[PDB]
Amino acid sequence: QGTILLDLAPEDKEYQSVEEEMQSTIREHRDGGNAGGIFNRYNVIRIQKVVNKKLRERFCHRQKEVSEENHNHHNERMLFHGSPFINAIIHKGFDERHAYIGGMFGAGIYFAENSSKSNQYVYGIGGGTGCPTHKDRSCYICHRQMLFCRVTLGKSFLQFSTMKMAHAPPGHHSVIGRPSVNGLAYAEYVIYRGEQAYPEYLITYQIMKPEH
Ligand SMILES: CC1(C)OC(=O)N(c2ccc(-c3cnc(N)c(-c4ncccn4)c3)cc2)[C@H]1c1ccccc1
Ligand SMILES: [Zn+2]
Repeated sequence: QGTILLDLAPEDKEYQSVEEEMQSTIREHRDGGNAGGIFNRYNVIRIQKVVNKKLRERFCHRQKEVSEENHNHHNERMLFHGSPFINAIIHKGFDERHAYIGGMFGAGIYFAENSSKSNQYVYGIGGGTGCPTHKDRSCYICHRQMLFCRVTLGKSFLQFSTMKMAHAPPGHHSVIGRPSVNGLAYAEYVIYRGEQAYPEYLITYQIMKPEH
């Protein structure tokens, strides 16, 4: 009972595959690097597979209900997630009860294909006040954490804005906020049921300073 974190050896193919997806999904943001920091590569310090029997079962049960409703298509995808609550998530699983309508966000759990997008949220909306110790959004000292999870999207509802939503629209199971020239630059993937995502990998890392 409870979660078991298993370290992967950097020689393991799985490890290598998770780190390349993360390093290669780094993009520039019209941020000036304000939110997530200035860098063009990560120092992956650790990758652990999150093993939890109960969470895997809740996940598989919900995936069945979604397939039934989506013509036997659960439409699963591997996506990143960044937030100050990773440690609670890896233990109790994703919980929609901690999501609220506010700002540009609705009351759901947001995910991203670009790890640099998830990095912007590791310390809070807009990066918050940065790391706890140095209150620096571009801190190269403190260790950050993000999750590469399995996400059951089922039938997604394509929109431009994700604020104002409490649940997926009728007949749907997830919402996708898409690129608008006066809105998002990258797609946002939202679920309103924590059981629709399984935190497969726990990534410990740091952003590295641009080399001179
Ligand atoms: C914008 C937002 C909706 O995007 C997310 O993905 N958020 C989010 C909110 C809440 C959780 C969450 C999901 N499962 C949990 N188990 C816990 C959690 N458990 C115990 C104590 C504190 N948090 C929190 C995960 C993500 C929200 C978020 C809010 C603030 C900062 C970063 C992200
Ligand atoms: Zn720091």
